[PDB]
Amino acid sequence: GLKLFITDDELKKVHDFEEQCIEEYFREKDDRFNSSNDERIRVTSE
Amino acid sequence: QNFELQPKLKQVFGKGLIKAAMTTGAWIFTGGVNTGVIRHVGDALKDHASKS
Repeated sequence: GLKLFITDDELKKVHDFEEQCIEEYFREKDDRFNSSNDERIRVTSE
Repeated sequence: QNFELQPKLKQVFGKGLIKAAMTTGAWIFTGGVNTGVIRHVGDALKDHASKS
């Protein structure tokens, strides 16, 4: 069907894929906060 | 043996070793285990894997 039974080597492969994704997303997220105008204005103030 | 360095040394030597390894895609042979000179590159790579 639509479900794709996956064997254990691509099971770990989609896992370390997914670890990259979650880490890369968090990295970008916090980069957009530490590059936002609002931050710059404030960090300059303090 | 385990040692420590200066903090102003650790900012320059640490982050400059990291950007030696990003801008060209370098290889870094170390002594392997987390002792001394490898203890400083582990904290420098801790700075690497938080911002690059």
